[PDB]
Amino acid sequence: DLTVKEKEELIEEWQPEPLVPPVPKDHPALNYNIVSGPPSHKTVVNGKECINFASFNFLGLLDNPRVKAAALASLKKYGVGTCGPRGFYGTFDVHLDLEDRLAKFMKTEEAIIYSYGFATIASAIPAYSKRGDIVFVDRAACFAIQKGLQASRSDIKLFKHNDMADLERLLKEQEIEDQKNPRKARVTRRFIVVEGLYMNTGTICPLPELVKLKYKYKARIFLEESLSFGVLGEHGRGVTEHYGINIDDIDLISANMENALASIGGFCCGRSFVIDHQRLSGQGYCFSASLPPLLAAAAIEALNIMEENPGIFAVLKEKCGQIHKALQGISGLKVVGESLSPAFHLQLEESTGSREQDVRLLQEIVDQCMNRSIALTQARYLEKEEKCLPPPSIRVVVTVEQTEEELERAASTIKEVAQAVLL
Amino acid sequence: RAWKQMSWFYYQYLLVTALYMLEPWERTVFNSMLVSIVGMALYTGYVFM
Amino acid sequence: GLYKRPFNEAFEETPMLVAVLTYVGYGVLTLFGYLRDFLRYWRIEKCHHATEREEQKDFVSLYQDFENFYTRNLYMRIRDNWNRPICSVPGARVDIMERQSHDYNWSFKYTGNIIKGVINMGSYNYLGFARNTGSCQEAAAKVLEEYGAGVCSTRQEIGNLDKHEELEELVARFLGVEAAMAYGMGFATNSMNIPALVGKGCLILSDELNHASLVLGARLSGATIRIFKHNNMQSLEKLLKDAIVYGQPRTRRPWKKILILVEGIYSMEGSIVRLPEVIALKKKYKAYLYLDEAHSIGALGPTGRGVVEYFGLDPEDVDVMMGTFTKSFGASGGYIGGKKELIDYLRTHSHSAVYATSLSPPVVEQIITSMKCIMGQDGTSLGKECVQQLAENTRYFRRRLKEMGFIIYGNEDSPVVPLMLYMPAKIGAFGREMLKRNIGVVVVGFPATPIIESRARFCLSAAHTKEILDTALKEIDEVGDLLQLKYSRHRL
Ligand SMILES: CCCCCCCCCCCCCCCC(=O)[C@@H](N)CO
Repeated sequence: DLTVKEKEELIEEWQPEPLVPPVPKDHPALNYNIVSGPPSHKTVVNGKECINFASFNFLGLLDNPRVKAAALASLKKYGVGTCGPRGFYGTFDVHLDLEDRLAKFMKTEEAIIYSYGFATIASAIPAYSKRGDIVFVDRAACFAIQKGLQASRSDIKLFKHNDMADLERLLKEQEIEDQKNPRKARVTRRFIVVEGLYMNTGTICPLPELVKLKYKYKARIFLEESLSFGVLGEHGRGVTEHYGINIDDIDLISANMENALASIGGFCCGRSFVIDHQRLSGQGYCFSASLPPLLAAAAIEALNIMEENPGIFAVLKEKCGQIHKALQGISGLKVVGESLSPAFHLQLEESTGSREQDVRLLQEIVDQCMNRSIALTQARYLEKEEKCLPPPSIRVVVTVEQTEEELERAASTIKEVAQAVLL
Repeated sequence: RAWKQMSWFYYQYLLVTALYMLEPWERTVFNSMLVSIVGMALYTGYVFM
Repeated sequence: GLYKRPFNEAFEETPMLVAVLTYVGYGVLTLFGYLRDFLRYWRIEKCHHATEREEQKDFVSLYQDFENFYTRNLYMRIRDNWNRPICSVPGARVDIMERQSHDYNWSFKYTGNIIKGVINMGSYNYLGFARNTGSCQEAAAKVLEEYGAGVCSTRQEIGNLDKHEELEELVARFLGVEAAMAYGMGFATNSMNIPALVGKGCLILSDELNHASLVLGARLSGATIRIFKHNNMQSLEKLLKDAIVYGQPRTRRPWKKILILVEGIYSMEGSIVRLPEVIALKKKYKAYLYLDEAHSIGALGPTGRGVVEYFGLDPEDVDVMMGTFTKSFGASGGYIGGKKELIDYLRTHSHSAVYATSLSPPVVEQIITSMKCIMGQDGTSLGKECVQQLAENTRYFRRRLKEMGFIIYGNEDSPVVPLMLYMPAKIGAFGREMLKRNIGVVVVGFPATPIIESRARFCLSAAHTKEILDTALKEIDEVGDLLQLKYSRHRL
């Protein structure tokens, strides 16, 4: 074929693209908000005293003295790091204790602890779904679900947000291809991947209809509980307790320990028949070091506090309803979410054609609000990587720490600032 | 005594054949197959050779 | 590439008889696994394994049987060698919670006894920073009191703290690079930042024995992945030549980028990457280098700066330097170091920076204190002494093991020591016999190693004294006599 001289000329004349493309200096995500001290209620952000309405600390367990005391006890017992994976002496008694406590809390047979909140579902999904399987995923699914779906090589069938007619149409179509080819159908697995409370929309899934569709079309259900794990239900057990569904009807329930438990990590709970697979198939579990014992003890103490006092979920619900009702009626903003959601959104009623203009407007509102002692944050996404990119929005997060008058003041300040900016 | 030496030899046989990983009845099944094959081989060898 | 110091690695070939016996053992054990599946099929024996619920028996089965044939029949039989719970700080000596199984490792019952003072060869603490007392523990306690455990947001959101910026500045000064960024998990560091650097139209030249995180990061990005032989610079150079000359496969367009993923130390093999040759090749062929430096960032280097310092090379020649804080520093997390442009792009476009929770404040404080101890800012010579002590332990242990007659893989300077067991039954036997003799070791087979070469990995530590090493070596000699594990022909 080619001469050696031609090949060396080709090698000489090849110029690769730069490793990273040039990044605009006027990038919103380029400027981080520096928080001085803990990210708690009444925090300091960018050198300003502010009431926190941004961090996903729903139950106020970040600066709970009991949680800190438990974490300090575990720190003095074990130190910080685990120095190995769960397979190789990285399993402490705190990890087994936390798994047992989570399984007993969720009324399930088994739970598995991941050391990273993204990784728990990004590794749970590929473990069960393989090449040739069909996954029906809500289009408004979080990025971790998307990367778990990409890591598996299965077919992906996005259906419209909370639309059971769209999901049922997709299922009937898949039934048609099942009729066309029987042998491949007998070995093809079907998964419905949903999120109990969606972070990108602040809405709740139609779980009873999901269960009925699961039994009619024989598709196992994976349920993401990152937002709803500690906020929903009488005992704060998730959307299953909210709707009254038996937890056995859900094949996998994955949450992260970072929002309500206020510590690093994630977990997946379900029947041992399902969970035992991940201990050898979950890549984020097998090939990563286990969670530090102090974080595990903090999570255990958070579980103790949630079990001892289940009125925190009631006060969280009433505060969510209060802020949701108060925020209704903004001149240029629309509240996107449900009254029972602790984290919802404030999107633009009329969006300019350019998305970065919308982001700049929302950041103007956010900055003027931080000048007024309110720490708000704008929902950040990877524009190119997101499958269904959500609209730019300001994220409103409710916490039991935020008092009633603080909620009213936050609503009024947001109203005034937004009506000034959008005028 | 030398019985302990033969016990170590049996242990080495277990390690090599992976019978160490198996349950006692699986070990008995394997040994029955082994002595059966040995007997058939000895029978054929004496009959012709 | 030019080597200032000699580069001595040995990977002795498997003895022919040993490989034959390994195949025989695997074959008989697979036949017995087939018999076990047949027996369980007509329920001749009870099923200890869990089964799909009756309401869901008409679904397509969740697992294909043959897929877990390994897990149920191969791995389950010697499962007691893994997931051993520890109830103490994983230092040189660790406390193991004794457990027993009356159903052949299907379920374990935890006896009240605790096995105390086990010589720890499994944990990663190379520099002995796994302590429950000391300055790092006190600093972490103070920061835990001030901040609490965990943060409840993302870096791009309100989850960026002054602790994170302090840590990133310190890490950049430690490595020798312009800038660095920190992540909550090293596996996440790889899987979430490789997709940001490269995409479709780029090429990833990945080592044969790369970590699962590197493989996942390469797969999540849409780039083409080509595998070269482990530390084979001839194979890598041939791949680079062909990739540049022939372009992308379907349409022979020139590649946008070529990224070479290598590791500083490959833990399972114990080999140190041929970094001078890799840097020479990437300079000649205009490739980019991604150096995963998890097992060498504290373990290697006269001052513990990693493989780059170990070879005396310029840190600026490596485009991306991954590292992990778990192995040597004694705290979870990961980092990427590089030029300021790279780190700014990653802060903007990393998946972890946008969607994943930040590092825990006590964890970053322990990392900060350990790093300052290593780089001499603690005001005490303890950080240096750790580096010389780890080097001495590595040399002593490797020399003693090799002159005992075992087959030891890897570079002579690598603190991870893989010892070849080569037989599936010996994998379980070695772990059980070593724990019986009060040494905790790690044994690995298929999910981490290839078929014939199953091994036992010793992680050496600066916490290990010479008395501890002597005890471990004496028991290893005894067990190698017992299990006939001295397969070497060259030395014994
Ligand atoms: C005959 C049957 C043999 C059975 C062999 C099974 C072996 C199980 C190994 C599981 C753990 C792997 C951890 C990898 C280390 C790592 O990724 C670190 N970098 C994380 O800290």
